[PDB]
Amino acid sequence: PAYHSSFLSLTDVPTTGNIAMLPLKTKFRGPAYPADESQMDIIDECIGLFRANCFFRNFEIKGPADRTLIYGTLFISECLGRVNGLNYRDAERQLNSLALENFSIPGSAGFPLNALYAPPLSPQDAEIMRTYLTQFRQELAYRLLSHVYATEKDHPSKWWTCFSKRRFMNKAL
Amino acid sequence: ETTALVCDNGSGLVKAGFAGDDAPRAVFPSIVGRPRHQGVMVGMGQKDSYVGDEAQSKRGILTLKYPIEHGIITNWDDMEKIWHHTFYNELRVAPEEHPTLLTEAPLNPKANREKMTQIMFETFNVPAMYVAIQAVLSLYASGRTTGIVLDSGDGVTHNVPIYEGYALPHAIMRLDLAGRDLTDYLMKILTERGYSFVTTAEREIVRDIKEKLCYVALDFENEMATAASSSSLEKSYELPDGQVITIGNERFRCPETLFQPSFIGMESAGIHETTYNSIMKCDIDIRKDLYANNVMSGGTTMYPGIADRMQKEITALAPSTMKIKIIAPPERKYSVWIGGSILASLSTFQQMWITKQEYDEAGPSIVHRKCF
Amino acid sequence: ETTALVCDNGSGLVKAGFAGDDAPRAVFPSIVGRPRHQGVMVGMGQKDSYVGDEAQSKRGILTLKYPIEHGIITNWDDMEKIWHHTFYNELRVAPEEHPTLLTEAPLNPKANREKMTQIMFETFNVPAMYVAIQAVLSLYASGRTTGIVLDSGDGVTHNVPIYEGYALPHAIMRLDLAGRDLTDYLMKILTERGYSFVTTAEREIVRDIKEKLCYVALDFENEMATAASSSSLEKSYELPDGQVITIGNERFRCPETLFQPSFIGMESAGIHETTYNSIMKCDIDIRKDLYANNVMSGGTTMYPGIADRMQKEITALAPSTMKIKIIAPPERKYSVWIGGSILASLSTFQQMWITKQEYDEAGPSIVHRKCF
Ligand SMILES: Nc1ncnc2c1ncn2[C@@H]1O[C@H](COP(=O)(O)OP(=O)(O)O)[C@@H](O)[C@H]1O
Ligand SMILES: Nc1ncnc2c1ncn2[C@@H]1O[C@H](COP(=O)(O)OP(=O)(O)O)[C@@H](O)[C@H]1O
Ligand SMILES: [Mg+2]
Ligand SMILES: [Mg+2]
Repeated sequence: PAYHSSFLSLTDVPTTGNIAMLPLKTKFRGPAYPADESQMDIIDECIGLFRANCFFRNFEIKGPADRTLIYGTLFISECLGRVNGLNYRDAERQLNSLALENFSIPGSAGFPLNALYAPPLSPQDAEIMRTYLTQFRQELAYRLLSHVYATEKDHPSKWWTCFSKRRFMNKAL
Repeated sequence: ETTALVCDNGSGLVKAGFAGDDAPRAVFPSIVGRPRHQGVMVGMGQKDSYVGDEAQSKRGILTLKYPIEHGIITNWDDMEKIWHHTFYNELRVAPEEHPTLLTEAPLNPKANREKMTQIMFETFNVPAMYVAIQAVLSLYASGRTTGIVLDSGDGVTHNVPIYEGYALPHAIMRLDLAGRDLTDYLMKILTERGYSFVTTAEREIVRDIKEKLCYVALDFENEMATAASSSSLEKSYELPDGQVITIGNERFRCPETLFQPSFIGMESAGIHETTYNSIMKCDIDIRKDLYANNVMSGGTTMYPGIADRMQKEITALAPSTMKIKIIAPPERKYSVWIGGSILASLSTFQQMWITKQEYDEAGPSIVHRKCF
Repeated sequence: ETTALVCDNGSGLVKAGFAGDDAPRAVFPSIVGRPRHQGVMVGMGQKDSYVGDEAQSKRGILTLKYPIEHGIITNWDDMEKIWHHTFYNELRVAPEEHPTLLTEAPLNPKANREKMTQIMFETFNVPAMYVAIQAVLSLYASGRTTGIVLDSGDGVTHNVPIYEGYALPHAIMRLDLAGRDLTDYLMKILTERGYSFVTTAEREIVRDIKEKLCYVALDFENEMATAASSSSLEKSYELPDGQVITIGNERFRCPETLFQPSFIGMESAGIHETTYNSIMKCDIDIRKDLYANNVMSGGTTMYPGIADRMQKEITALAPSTMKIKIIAPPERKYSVWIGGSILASLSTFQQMWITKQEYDEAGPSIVHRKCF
C-alpha cells in the first residue's frame, strides 16, 4: 500500500487545483511539457504498477502526484473493462472514442472522487485542466494498447485483461 | 433487519426490490436490443446495446430479443447483462452487500438453476442466494397454507398443489402455453382482420394492445354468436403511428386459447381442466381443501373476467356437492415478488441461505443440495 | 493540424472555406466559360477559359457550360480546373497541407466518388478528406440529431430519414427535379408571353428572375381563380439590356412544378408526397420525430411560401391525430456548409479521415469501405 508516484518529490512543478502538471511524452496535442525520452514517465510507471495496485484495498495519498496516479489507475481499469474481446485497430478506435468523450471533472457533480479532488480555481484553470486530462488519458490509452498486444495482434492477452473485473478502490470514473 | 435483494427474473418482466418492501421498486421488461442499422451519424455516445426501459423507448431501431424462452435461459450473456443492469443502474446497490432471492418454474432443467447460482456467485460475488418456486411464493403472498396455486406468467403456466405445509411433487402439472404464445396468436389473428405486425417492435405494440383491449368471455359460443351483431364488443385502439385499429372477436378469441389450447395446435388440456387433473392427482382427503382454495397468480391472469370463467369451468368439472372458491387478489400481478419479500424477512430463513463459503467448498451442486 | 478546408461541391454553386466559422469565404457559380467569337482586338492576354464570378460577368461573349448534371460530374477537366480556381484564386491557401471535406449526394455512382477522391489525391497532393452525404450536414446545421431531412439543391432533390444516431439506407429516396429543371420550365413558359430566352446568358437572366420574383402557391386552384382577374399578382422586372418585362401567373406556376412533377412530363410524386412515402416506409415507431422534424435545406427550398405549403400538404396526407412541424432556418442556403464545418470541428472526427498513408496501398476503392 506504500506504492506511490515517484514524482511526488518533484519541486516547483506547476499545478491546477490540486493536480500536478507533471511532464509527459506523447505524440498528441496538449499542455504537458515533453519529458526525457530515456526516463520512466508517469504513464509508464502507472501502467507497470497498476497490476499490483489494483489488488490493494487501502491507499494513503501524499500529494497531487498520487491524485494523478489514482486517475491513471481508474482509466486503466476502465479501458481493461472495455477493450475485452476486440481486435487491434478496433481497440484503438474504441479507446480513442471513449477517451475523447466529454467526461466528468473535479468540481462537477458527476465526479465520484469530488471529496479528494479540489475544484478548479478559475475558468482558465478549468480549461487547462480539461486539456491536461484529455492529453493524459489519450497517451495513457495509447501506451496501454502498445503494452497489452506485445505478443500477438488479433486478440488481447487474457493475462492483462483478467484484471478488468477488479474494481480498484470501488471508486472509479 | 437483514435487508436482502428480491429479484424475480420473470420471463417478461424483471421485478426487483429489497426485502420487506410493500411493492417492488424495480419493474421493467426483460429485453436486450441491439441496433440494426449502419448509423452513419457520429457523436452522442451511441451505446452498443440497450436494456430495459431504454430498449423499449428506442425499440424503433432496435432488434429486441428476450433472453429467456419459456422459463428456460437461452442467452446467458444477455441475462448477465440484464442482471448487471438490475443491480447497478436500477437498484443502485452493490451485489456483495446484500443477499438475493431468485425464483424459477417447477420442472425446469437442472443446468439452468446450476448456471444461475454459478453466475450469481462467481460473477457478482453475492454473499448468499436462494432459488424458490413461484407457486410457493404465491401461497406466501395469498396469506394461506393450503390450496393449489395456478401460476401463469409470460413464459410458462404451472400448478403446484400444496396442502398444510407439505407440497405434493407428483401432482405438479406444467403447461408451456403462456402470455408470449397468446401474443403470437394475437399477431396471427390480426392478419385476418387486415393489419400486419411482423417485427419485434410490432410484437411489443400488439402486446400493448392485448394489455388493455382483451378479456376472457364468461361463455364462448354465445359470445361468438352475439359478436355477429357487432355493437358493444369492438372498440378502437390508437396505434402508435396514428391510424386506428378496430378489433372485434379478436378481443376475446386470443385469451380463449388458454382454455382451448388446440387453437395454436397443442394436444393439451386447458388450464381449467389441468387444474382439475392436478387436484385429482392428489390424495382423496386433501382434495376438498384444494377445491376451496384456488390461488390465481401471474400476469397473464389479469384478464378482466378470467376468474369467473375458471370458477364456472371447475364447478362444471368437479362434483356438485362442495363449493369451488377462486381467489383473485387485486394485486396478484406481483404476487410472486410479494411472497418472496415476505419469506426473505423471516428469522428461520437465514439458516436456509447458501453462504458464499459453503458454495466455494461445495461447488455448484449445493443449490440442488439445499434449495430443492 | 492548423485548419481543415471544407468544400461543399454544389451542383450550381460552390461553397468553400475553413472550419469553425460559418460565413462562406468563397461563393461563386460552378460555371466554366468558353469564348465563341473571333476577338479581332488583340492584347492584354485573352485567356482561353473563364470561371466563377469572372465568367458570370463576362457571359456576354461566353458559352456557359455547367460541369455537373443532376449531382453527377461529367466534365472532369472543367471540374478539376474549377477546384484549382477554388483552392488558389478564392481561398488563397496551399492545398498541399490542409485536409479537405467533400460533399456528395446520396445514391450517386460509385465511379464518381472513386474518381473524385483519386483526383483529389493525385492532382492536388492533399493529406486526407471525407465524403459525407449532405443530409447529415443539414441535420448538424439544424443542430438536432433526429428527423427526416428534405434537401433540394440545384441538380438533385433527396430525402434521408435519420433517427437518433442511426440512418435508414433503405428509406433514402431521391428525385431528379430541382432548381435547374425549375429554371428550364420557367424559361419555357415565359415564351407564352412572347419573351425569348435561348442563350445560356438568357438562361442566367431567367435564373435571376426566378431568384428574385418567384414564390410558392399556397392553393393552386385558388390562386388561378384570383389570377383570372389579374390585377395585383402582376409584377415587373428590368432586363440587363434595359427593356422591362411583366410576369403574371408564371411567377408562381414554375415553382409549383415541385409539387406536380407532371408539369415537366415526369411521372413521380411531388416533394410532399415523396416525403410522406419515405416516412411511411420507415419503421412504425420512429415516425414521431419524422413527422415532428422536417429539416428543409438547399437553396431551392427558400421560395417565399414553400414551408407553409409543404406543412399543409403533409398535414392533409398524414393522420390528423398528431402534429407536424416544419423546420426551416433563415440561413437555409449554407446549412450544408455549416454542418460540414461543425462535423470537421468535432474532436471525435479527427481519426475518421482517409489519410494519404493508407491510400498509398489501399487504392481509390478505400472510399466506399471507409465512408460507408
Ligand atoms: N392487465 C393485463 N392484461 C392482460 N395481460 C397482462 C396484464 N398484465 C400483464 N399481462 C401479461 O403478462 C405478461 C407478464 O407476466 P409476468 O408477471 O412478467 O410473468 P413472469 O414474471 O413469470 O414473466 C405480459 O407478457 C403481459 O402480456
Ligand atoms: N431566395 C431564392 N429564391 C429562389 N431560388 C433560390 C433562392 N436561393 C437560391 N435559389 C436557387 O437555389 C439554387 C442553388 O442551390 P445550391 O444551394 O447551389 O444547391 P447545391 O449546393 O446542391 O448545388 C440556385 O440555382 C437558385 O436558383
Ligand atoms: Mg411468474
Ligand atoms: Mg448541395
